[PDB]
Amino acid sequence: CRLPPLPTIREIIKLLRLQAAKQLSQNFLLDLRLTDKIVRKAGNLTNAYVYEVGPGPGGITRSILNADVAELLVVEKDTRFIPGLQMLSDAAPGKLRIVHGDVLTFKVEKAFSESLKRPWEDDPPNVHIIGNLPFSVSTPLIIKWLENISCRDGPFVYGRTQMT
Amino acid sequence: RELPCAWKPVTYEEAHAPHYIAHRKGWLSLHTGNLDGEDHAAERTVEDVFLRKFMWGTFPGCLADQLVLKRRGNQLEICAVVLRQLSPHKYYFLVGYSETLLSYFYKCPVRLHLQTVPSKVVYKYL
Amino acid sequence: AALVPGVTQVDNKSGFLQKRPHRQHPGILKLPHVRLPQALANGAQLLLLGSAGPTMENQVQTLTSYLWSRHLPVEPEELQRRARHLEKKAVLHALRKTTYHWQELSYTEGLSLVYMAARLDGGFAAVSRAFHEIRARNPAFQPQTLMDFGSGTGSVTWAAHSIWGQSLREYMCVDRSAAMLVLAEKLLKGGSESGEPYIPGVFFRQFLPVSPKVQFDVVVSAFSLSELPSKADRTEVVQTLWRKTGHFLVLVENGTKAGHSLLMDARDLVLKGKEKSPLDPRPGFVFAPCPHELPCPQLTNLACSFSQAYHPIPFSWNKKPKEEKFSMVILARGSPEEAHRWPRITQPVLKRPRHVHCHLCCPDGHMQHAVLTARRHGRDLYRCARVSSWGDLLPVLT
RNA sequence: GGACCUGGCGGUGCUUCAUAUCCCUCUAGAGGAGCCUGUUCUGUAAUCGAUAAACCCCGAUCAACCUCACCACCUCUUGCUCAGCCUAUAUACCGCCAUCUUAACCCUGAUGAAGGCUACAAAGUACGUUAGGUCAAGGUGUAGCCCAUGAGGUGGCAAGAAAUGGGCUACAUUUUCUACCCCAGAAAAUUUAGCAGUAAACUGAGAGGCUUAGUUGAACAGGGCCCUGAAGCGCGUCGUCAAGUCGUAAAGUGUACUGGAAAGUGCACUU
Ligand SMILES: C[S@@+](CC[C@H](N)C(=O)[O-])C[C@H]1O[C@@H](n2cnc3c(N)ncnc32)[C@H](O)[C@@H]1O
Ligand code: SF4
Ligand SMILES: [Mg+2]
Ligand SMILES: [Mg+2]
Ligand SMILES: [Mg+2]
Ligand SMILES: [Mg+2]
Ligand SMILES: [Mg+2]
Ligand SMILES: [Mg+2]
Repeated sequence: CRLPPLPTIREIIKLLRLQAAKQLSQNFLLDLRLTDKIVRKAGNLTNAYVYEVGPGPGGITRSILNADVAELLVVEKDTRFIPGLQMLSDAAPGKLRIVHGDVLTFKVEKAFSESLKRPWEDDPPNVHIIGNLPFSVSTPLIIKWLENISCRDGPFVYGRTQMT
Repeated sequence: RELPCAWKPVTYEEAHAPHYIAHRKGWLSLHTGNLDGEDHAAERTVEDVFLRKFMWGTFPGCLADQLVLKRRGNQLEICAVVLRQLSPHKYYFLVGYSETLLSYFYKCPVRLHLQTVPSKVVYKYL
Repeated sequence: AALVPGVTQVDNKSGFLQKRPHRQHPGILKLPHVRLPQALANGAQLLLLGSAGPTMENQVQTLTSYLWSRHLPVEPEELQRRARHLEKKAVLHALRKTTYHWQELSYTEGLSLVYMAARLDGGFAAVSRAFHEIRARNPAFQPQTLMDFGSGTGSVTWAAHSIWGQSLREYMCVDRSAAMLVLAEKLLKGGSESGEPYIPGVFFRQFLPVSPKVQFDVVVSAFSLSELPSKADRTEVVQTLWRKTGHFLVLVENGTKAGHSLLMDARDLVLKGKEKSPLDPRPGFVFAPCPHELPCPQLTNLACSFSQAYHPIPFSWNKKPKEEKFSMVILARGSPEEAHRWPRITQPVLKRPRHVHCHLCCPDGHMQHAVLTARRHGRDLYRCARVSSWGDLLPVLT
């Protein structure tokens, strides 16, 4: 599976129109090797449905697609990265489903089919969440999702979905 | 050696470059052929070539420097500069031999003017 | 000796002789005069608008002559061998006289502009002829991926676009010179620092990727290996490129003894596989211009080059059409398609009354100087030779 | 473990000016018409290809029923003369052009690595290279075919179309013709130079498109750079999974809390 090369920081500065390197207000993991490590630690993703948050440049996206996922739902807030993610989707047809919106309000409960819903007491329902978000957004997100587990709703309508 | 590691006595005639021929050096051969109106320049050139080859093969390792070939009327003077390594008897033999061969080969009174030197007169080192 | 009088006959497959004239015989690979895309020429002139005076003509001429007459770097063993003889017969001065002083060219901004102005059109023509070889002989090939080692101004990228733009989707351009990368980007963007690229999917890198996992459909190196400072660097680069080559490896150099020697070294290196257990086990053969894999019969004292006529970019000094003389070798993965491989005409064909001179590199590994005439060889083969030209294939069998 | 030293970045940017070539400005001319050439497409079995080899007998010239070249059919044979071809090769040499390369001494630091300047002066002095072009004002060889790469005969071949590149002619009223050599009468967009006796216009002499001698004689003449020159300041002194057959170019120190933590806030300190 041949995919486009990862964008270097030069192309990223050009893409965000900053024209310099000290004005990003953001840190990117542009090391496909550490992202390989993270996706390995997420478990066995073969034919899994991955809800990936905070896609960004797409190191995590490339790592996950390298694993034989079935559907990879991407939720990006910025529109300057949608072009790169569309190129990624075209390079790997049928696997990358990109969406625009906030992860704090996006409704994952309708995203995937209802044939994946396992019971709560059974094994985790083959649906995974992977996320490299800004730390200013991951804490409210985990509080919200902890409430969802307490109520057995939201991303956990499919069962005991695992998060990384 | 090594690639960036890279980055002989000579007499007067050898030292000075061709663009000094009328500035510092002279002309070895002197004749009227190349003057304006005169003829047979090519014949004189061919004669000069033969003289130089013959002399360099008849005095091997003796000529310290290049010949000077002068021509006045039908006379043909070879002024050569030789070393003091060969015996004078052999020099006299070769002078007589060369004079007679060149006189009968060019149908003119050729004459030869050895000047011996102790060793090559080195001008500089290049 | 692939032309025995009265024995060798034209190779009639697909019913060639019956359905189509001789001027279109399948070995005709000659390309019409090459014109650069208008976008490329306009970008070049726009980028050179800053300074295109009488100095630039002299600079272009000097750079062109320097590159054409440049030799391969002198290996240290060669210095030792020559120094031994010079001592046997001061020695350093004699070496300085009798050895070529090979220098690295540092392509800063000014030299990048001069190199563009001096070589863009020539490189485009040479690479276009090399690519037309593949296109003509394998029209089914639809590459999706191209890499260009030493992509100076993007001439390979533009030629590959002009030929396979309906399928190519990624152009990796490797060039350690930041000024040259900047110039290539400006050229792709219409000669303006800000704009929209004409070719989509071009990626620029300053370091050569070294990984056999990532493998390209076409890997090109045009006038790039002559800039490497040593045979060890050339060997490692060629090994890396062959490892990353998926279908075709196109090497192009100047049509000189130095370029031909460099290319034949690369050809031997690729053909004599040394890797014990490579990731890609497919063997390699010579798709063009060689009809064999045996040693070149012209590496002894001559060279082997091919000419492509082209129209230079209009400038204050470019008025008449020019000719680009280049050496090439295309190495393809797999095995030869069939056993009917045809002689290559490696020199201008001389047409004279009722006979034709062709210098052929035969499949058996030998050169043959053939004087083809109708009565001796056959009317059809004589007409095929009459219409053929330099760098074409002669369809002869048995 | 402590102290110190050399450094090296084949480095990175900027600053000011000398900044001439090169710019930019500025000045003066160079697109239409008719033919001839370059490229492309289309078309033919084929060449709208050439005249030490036609024609013409103003210049030039197109196809000429010249002749060579191409295409389709044939013929000749020991013949021209131990025949005949300009067919190749300078990718044979020579020649002619062109390309590229071409140490010692003396002091200082306690006699350590190490260092050595002040002018109203404080240790410093001494040829090769090339698958190059040229077989027309030139040679020395080598190869080819010899029922044909030789000699003839019968027909055909004589292209079409565009866009652009180039060349030759005439292109006027500040002109043209006569007399005169200047007071008469009749007619009707890129590019090339600039920089002065230059551009432009007009005459003569030569060797037989090239070399020399003259006459008349302009317009513009301001700003800034690339690049060496002259110096100055600063900066700067990469990462990762198993090493590359890896990727790439006001500020601080503590402590406490931190659930909108790519670090923030609170309290106390330092320069
Ligand atoms: C001058 S370009 C040759 C012309 C160019 N290929 C074209 O198509 O016109 C060759 C470039 O290769 C670069 N180069 C040399 N070694 C390299 C390497 N090992 N990796 C990447 N680039 C290299 C040099 O900097 C040089 O600029
Ligand atoms: S085509 Fe023949 S002469 Fe040319 S490089 Fe190949 S083997 Fe050598
Ligand atoms: Mg001829
Ligand atoms: Mg004709
Ligand atoms: Mg003839
Ligand atoms: Mg030659
Ligand atoms: Mg807080
Ligand atoms: Mg604090």
